[PDB]
This record gives sequence, C-alpha cells and structure tokens, in this order.
Amino acid sequence: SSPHMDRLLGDLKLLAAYDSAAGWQEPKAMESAFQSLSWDDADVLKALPQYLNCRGEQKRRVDFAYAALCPRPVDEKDPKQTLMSLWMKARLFSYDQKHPFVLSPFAA
Amino acid sequence: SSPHMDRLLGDLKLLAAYDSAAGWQEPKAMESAFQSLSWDDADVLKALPQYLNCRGEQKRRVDFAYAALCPRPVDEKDPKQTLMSLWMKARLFSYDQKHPFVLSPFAA
Amino acid sequence: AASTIPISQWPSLLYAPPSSPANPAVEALPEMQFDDLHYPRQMLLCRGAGYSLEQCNRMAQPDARVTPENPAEKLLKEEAVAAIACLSQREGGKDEQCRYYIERMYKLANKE
Amino acid sequence: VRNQRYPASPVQEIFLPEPVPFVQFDQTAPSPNSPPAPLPSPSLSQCEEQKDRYRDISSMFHRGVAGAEQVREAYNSMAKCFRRVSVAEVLESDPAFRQARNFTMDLKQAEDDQRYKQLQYGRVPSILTKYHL
Amino acid sequence: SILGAEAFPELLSKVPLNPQMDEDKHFNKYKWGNEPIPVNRRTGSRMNSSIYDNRNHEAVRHPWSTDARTFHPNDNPEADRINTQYSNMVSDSFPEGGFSDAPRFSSNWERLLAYHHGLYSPEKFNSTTKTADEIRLAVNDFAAKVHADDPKNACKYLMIEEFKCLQSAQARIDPQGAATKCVKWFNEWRQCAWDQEKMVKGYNYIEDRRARKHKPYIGAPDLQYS
Amino acid sequence: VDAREMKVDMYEKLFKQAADLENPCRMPGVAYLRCLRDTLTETQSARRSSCLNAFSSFDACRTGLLKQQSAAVENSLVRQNMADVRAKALFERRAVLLDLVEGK
Amino acid sequence: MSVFEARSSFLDLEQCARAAGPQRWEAECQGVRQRALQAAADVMSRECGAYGDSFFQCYRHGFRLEACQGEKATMQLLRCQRMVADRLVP
Amino acid sequence: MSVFEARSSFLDLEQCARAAGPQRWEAECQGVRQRALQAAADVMSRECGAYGDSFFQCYRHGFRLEACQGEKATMQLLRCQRMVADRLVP
Repeated sequence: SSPHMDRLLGDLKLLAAYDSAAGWQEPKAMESAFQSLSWDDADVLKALPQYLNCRGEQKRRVDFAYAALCPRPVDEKDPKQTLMSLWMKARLFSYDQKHPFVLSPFAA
Repeated sequence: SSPHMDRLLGDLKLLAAYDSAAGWQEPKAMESAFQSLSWDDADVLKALPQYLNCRGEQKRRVDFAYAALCPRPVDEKDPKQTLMSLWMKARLFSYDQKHPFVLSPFAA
Repeated sequence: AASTIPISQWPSLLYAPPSSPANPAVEALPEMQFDDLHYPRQMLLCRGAGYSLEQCNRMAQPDARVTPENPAEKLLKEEAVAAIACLSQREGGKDEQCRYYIERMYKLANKE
Repeated sequence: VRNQRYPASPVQEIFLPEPVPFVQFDQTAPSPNSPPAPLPSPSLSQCEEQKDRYRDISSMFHRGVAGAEQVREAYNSMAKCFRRVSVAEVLESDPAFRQARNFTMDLKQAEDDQRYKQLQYGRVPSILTKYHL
Repeated sequence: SILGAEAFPELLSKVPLNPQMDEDKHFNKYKWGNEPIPVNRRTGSRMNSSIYDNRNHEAVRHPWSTDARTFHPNDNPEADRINTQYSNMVSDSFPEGGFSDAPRFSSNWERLLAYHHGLYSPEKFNSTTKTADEIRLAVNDFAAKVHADDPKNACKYLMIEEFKCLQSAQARIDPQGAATKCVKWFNEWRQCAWDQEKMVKGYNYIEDRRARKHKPYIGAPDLQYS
Repeated sequence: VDAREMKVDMYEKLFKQAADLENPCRMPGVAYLRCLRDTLTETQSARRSSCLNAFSSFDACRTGLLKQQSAAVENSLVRQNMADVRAKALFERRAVLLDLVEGK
Repeated sequence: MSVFEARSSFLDLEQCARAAGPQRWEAECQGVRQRALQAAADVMSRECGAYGDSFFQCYRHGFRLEACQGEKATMQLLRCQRMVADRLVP
Repeated sequence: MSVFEARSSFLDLEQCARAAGPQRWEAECQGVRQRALQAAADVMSRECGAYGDSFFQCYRHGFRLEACQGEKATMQLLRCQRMVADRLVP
C-alpha cells in the first residue's frame, strides 16, 4: 500500500548495509545486500533509460537529490557500486517525473 | 527595441573600421572588426541561403542597395571581404523580403 | 594487522582511506561538494534585486556545484543496462548469473 | 605619440622593411586538416548570470547610479546568449545548412581544384541599354 | 493491511546492517563476529581530561541536572581493529549519537541565561557526531571560498588545514579538545602571515660576518643556507 | 597610481577585517576590489565596464543585508508588542481573580 | 497547508469528481488534484518530519545508534504517514 | 504622409483590429497596416532625414570629421526615430 516509500527505505537500508559490510570486510554480507536490492522494479527499470538520456533541469534535480542522499563519489572501477548508484538515480528520476521535487526551503 | 536598425548601423561602422584599419595596416583592429560583425543573427543566417538562390527583381534591388552603401568591388581572393559582403547582402535581403525597398525618388 | 588510527591522523584518513572491497575515488574526494548556502544565497540575491517570495521561488534552481557524475555511467552505458537486465531477470545475480556482464565491465574498467 | 615602424628609418627602411600583413590566418602555425568538432547544443539553461545581471543593472539604471554603457553591455551579452540557441535551432532545422554542417575537404583538393580560372569580374553593360538601343 | 511489508528486506533476506544487528538477530553473516561497543563508549557525558585539573576524569558540571557517567575512550584497544574507517575510529574518542548531557528546559529564560553566561550552545549539547562525508563537504567548501578570497596566499592551505582538523576533531561538540589539536596549524598560519608580509614589504637585516668557529671541524662541510 | 593602490589596499584591509568568510558579501567585495587592482591604471569610464560584474553581486548582497536588518527590527517590534499586550491582559486577569479569591 | 485547508481541498476534489464523472476526471480535475496533494504533503511533512529526519540521521550513521536499533525508526514514520492519510483522504 | 494622416491611419488600424479580433487581425487588416506603416515611414524620413544624411556622410568619410566624433551621429538619429514613434503609434 506504500510500495514507493517501502522500496526507497529498503534501498537506503541496503546501501547502509553494503557500506558497513565493506568497512568490516564482509563479502558475504555485502553480496547479500547487493542481491537484495530491489532489482525487480519495473518502474525503475523503465525509468533507467529515461534517466540515462535526460538533460537539464530534471537531471540537475536528480543529481541534487542523489548528492544529498549519497554525496560520496563511488569508484569509477567498481561496477556493483556504479550499478547501485544508477539504480538509486533511476528510482529518484521515476519519483521526480511522477511528482517533481521541490528542494528549496522557500516555497508556497 | 530597434534591433534591425542597431545591427545595421553597427555593421556599417565595422565596415568603415575595417577599411580604415586596412589603410593604416592594423591586422589586430581589422580582425576585431571582422569578429564583432554580428555573425550571430538568426534572421540573416536564414536569409543567406535565400539570397544565394534569389533571382530577378529582388536580387537587383539588393544589388542596387549594396552598391549604394559599398560600391567598391572587393578582391575576389580575400574571403573575409567576400564574407562580410555576403553578410551585408543577406541582411539587406532579409529587410527587403520583410518590407520591400522603394528606391525611386518619385513615389506617392 | 589493522592498527589503531590516532586522532591526529584522521585528517589524512579522510582523504587517503584504507583499502576496502568498495573504495571511493580518493582523487575525487576533494571534489565532493554540496552547498547548504545555495538557496539562501540565491534568495538573498533575488530579494536584493527586488523580487517577491513567489517570484524568487519560481526562479529558484538546484545547485549545479555538486559532486561530479561518474563517467562510467556515460562510457559503460550499454554494459550497465545489460547487467541491470540480467539482475532484474536473475534475482540480483544470485549464484553467479550476471558474472558475464560484471566481468566484462570489470575488465573494461580495470585493464589488468 | 606615433610609434615609428622604422626608428632607424634611413637604415631600417631599405633592408628589412616591414611587409604587408596577412589577416586570413596566423600563417605561423600548422594548418588543421580536420574541421572543428560540433560544440554542445545550447539552451536557456545558461543565461543565468546574463539575465540576472542585466536585470540588476537595468534596475540600477532606473535608479540612475548605473549608466547606459552598462545596460548596453549586459543586454548585448544576454542577447548573444539567446542568439546562440536561436542560431542552433536555425542550423539544425533549416535544410540548406545540413550540407554545410557536414562539410569536409583537404588542402590537396583545394590546391587541385580549378575554379580559380573563373574568378574574373564581369563587365557592366552598355549605357545605351538605358535608352533601349 | 500490514504496515511496512516491502520495507524490511534486511529481515526477509537475512542482511545485517552491522555486526551488532548480526549478533542480535543471529544471522551469522559476519565471518569475524562482533565485539560489542560497550555502553560507556556508546554513550556518556563530557569529562575533564587534563592531569593538571583537580577534577580530572570527572563529569562536566552544568546548571541543569545531568547524568555524571562519563564517556570512556578506548585506552587499551585490541591489536586488530579490522574496520579502520572514520566510522569505527571516531567511536574510540567520541560517541556517535552525541553526549547524554542535553537539557530539556522548563522555560525559555533559563536557556537565555545559560547562553548569556556561556554554559549552553545547542550546537554543542543537542548534536551528533559529524560523518566523514559531511566533514569533507565542509572542508571543500571552505577551501573553495578561501581560494576565491585569494589564490596568491601562502597561508591558504594552513588555514584550510586548521579548518579540516577542527571538523575532524568535532569542534562543534568538543571545541576545547579540538583547539588543543588545531592551534599548531593556527600558529603555522600566524608564522606564514609574517613570512608573507616580509616578502611583500622588503624587510631584511644586516647579517654579521662569519664566526671563526662556524664549522666545528676544518674537514667538515659547511652546507650553505640562504 | 601609487595612491590608488594604497586606497584599494585600505579598502581591502578594512573590508576583510569587517566581513568574515562566513559573510556572503565577502567574495563579491573581494572580487570587486581585485578588479580595481587589475584596473588601477585606468579611468573610471574604462574601469566601470570591467568592475560591473563584481559590483552587481556586491550591491545585491548589500541590499539583501539591509532588507534583513529592516525585517528583523520590524518582526522583533511586533513580537515584543504582542507579548507585552498578552502580559498586560494576564495581569488584569490575575487582578480580577485576586478580587474574587476567598480565604484567610 | 493546514489540515482544514487540505480537507477542504479533498472535498473540492471529490465533489468536482462526482460532477465530472469516472471517465473524464483525470482530464478535468488536475489542478484541484495537485492542490490537494500539495496540502496533504505539507501536513504530512509537518507531522512526520521529525521521524523522517531521525531516519535520515540513522542512515547517515549506518543505523549504529541506540534509537536506530530494530525497526522502530521505520515503523514510526510509516505509522505517522498511515495516520495522516487515514485522517486526510477519507 | 502627414502626421495627421498617419494618426488617422493608425486609428483606422486599431479600430479595424478591435472589430476583427486578436485571432484574424493579421489576415483581415493587411492593407490598412501597410498604409499606416508607409505614412509613418514618410513622416520618419521627413523628420529624421537630416540625421540620416549626416550618418551617410560620416560613413563615406570614415567618421573622420568633427561632427562624426563620438556617438551623436547615431544617437541623434535613434532619438528622432524614437520620438517619431512615441508621437505616432501610441
């Protein structure tokens, strides 16, 4: 009844788990986290190629939101990190194109 | 609020400056003049290929006006001169096809 | 083996962290940025120009001075899309089902 | 105030005089054998500091402490930024420039062509055609 | 209608967010197990540290009632500290959730008076530790602002370094402790300021002739110094 | 030109002592004074074209600060007056309740 | 932005929907829909912002804090959102 | 060709435009538009011909003369045209 919210929070929890397992040197835990990361979402899958070709204001909004949630720059060489970044960005792009983001504190 | 007039007068000033700088042997000044010559005008750019293929009365009108403003024949070998001539002719062609010229003194 | 890092060495730990299975770009850690003053500064400038709150909120835009995008997202686009297709089909790559695409990406990115 | 071309004029003018300049290109550098790469197409995302600065300076000229030079400069920068996108639209849309965008040619072909034979100026008609004779 | 069905993949798939969760829920996906962070390192109160204080290793006294059980830093750590990231290192000297010394004021004038007398800042008392990412963002913004202020300044990176050290030492919550770490870079900046001024304004002095025993031994080399 | 350099140095010293790095107008002010340093050996007419880009941001931040000060004064006055009126009403309520109170 | 305003927004939405019909509602009633959703969103953010900020903080600290242990950090937020919806839309 | 005639031309234009409407004006009112513009152009040439001839002369002499120094040769013409427009169209 709240799938978008639920999957968002799950993704965030799994990202935190991946980071913790990486810090603690736990391949089993971090691979479990990678596998459990909601890869079966049709909306995000459909929005992935849309995000990969978007440009301008929408891209800047999604980049701002992604840098808010995850400002650390992932290693360009690690495809698992790259892919999880792409998945989260596609999720945010889907949410934004459904209901755009309002990032300013000033609003009415 | 007077873009056509303003750009016309600017072009004329820059032509005079180019001729003066050529007479006084000033490559820096005359290249500055060439660079400052309103090359970013969408109307003139659109009218250029129209002028290059026009024929008959419109072409004769524009040739008459260009020979009024600039009767000296440019050197066939100097592309900068050729190009500035082309740009001025395209500007006049645009002005004429928007509002045709009335060159005769007799009129009512 | 992993010895304690004293408090005096933490500034070096932030920009030269130890090795992990998931490392960051140490060369790009000085380039990660996110301005908390972006929108306040924008609002201040617009209100000094003379606008109202509604006009300022309509003119507001999110910061472009943020962390740069991963170039892998533009260079390995098709490989990443294929890997994501494989993951969506094969349940996140359980028991080594996207190893093909992941190894191709790793080789392309690393080159020995 | 004049900066003499030949400060040692009775010596310098005769041997090693200055030549007539050349303004088509530098002529001291190699010739590029490839055209420029197509720049990224623009849009109104990038007129930030031109629009807002022109607004600023116009509001200040409305007060009067700004000036007119300032307005001209700001307005012309803003208009250049708009003309970028207008020119991009014209080039991408109007078909006559589709051939011109993908123009490629080399100095060997330029030297092997033979159109320079036909570069002679024509001749003005006779003045009797005015009276139709 | 169940609440949060799709929101606990950590529970459905036995994924622990940390070795403490692994130990608690018995997922056993951490090969190296878990050494629990004890309570005296998970929480506590600010304490005095210096040996030249009489109330050393004693809790800081406030106008309000506060638990006097102190945060105890890791003084005898184990040899292998497998996670050497900032996340796990900061726990040896500060609690991640902040100190347990925060007030709940019955009134606004008590808050006003404490601030006026220098005994309260919410920055200090109602706050957590800063994450490495936050620290890096702050440091990079400060460096950008300083470079914009002046590129041709020799004290630039020294100022940036004292900022970095304050952020890393969590000066929002332990300013005295952080200043104890950062005053060295402040001193270096203080030196660089004069070193720059004397280069800008040409300031020099008459050096005396060389001493008879400048060299300790005749066969010794006299390395020349500017 | 030497006295111009001295005036700009005085401006920079004064403004840097006045405005700290947290101040928003610091970067625009320093930029404007750096442009003045760039264009010392010039006339005001030639200097305007070059220093406009920094003076615009400086004037904007400046007027923003002024508006902030004005708004702060106004809001503080309003809040103070509301609080005092409420306190007075509470005092009169206490007075009537002390007229109604009963006992010894 | 207030609960009263959001409730009036949803009443406008429902009555205009009954006016339009089940076939052209999404076409005719977009502005009222956006207004209603924005008011409900303001209410939700106001009444559930503390829990969202707490989840954000736990996420920054990797759910290492005492209050992040378990699932209360998520269940509190979801319960707040569910309560807000049940209070607004019906 | 006179200011009175041009003013009457523009009044014809505006009243016929109010008659036609904002949708078909450019279609219906072309002849009156051309007449009005031609009359305004006659007025402009009559009242600003001296400045135009002066600019033409300066251009022939490369702006080397005394009266060509500065920007008055252009500003005078633009001011004449602006004044004529402000006198005619509003």
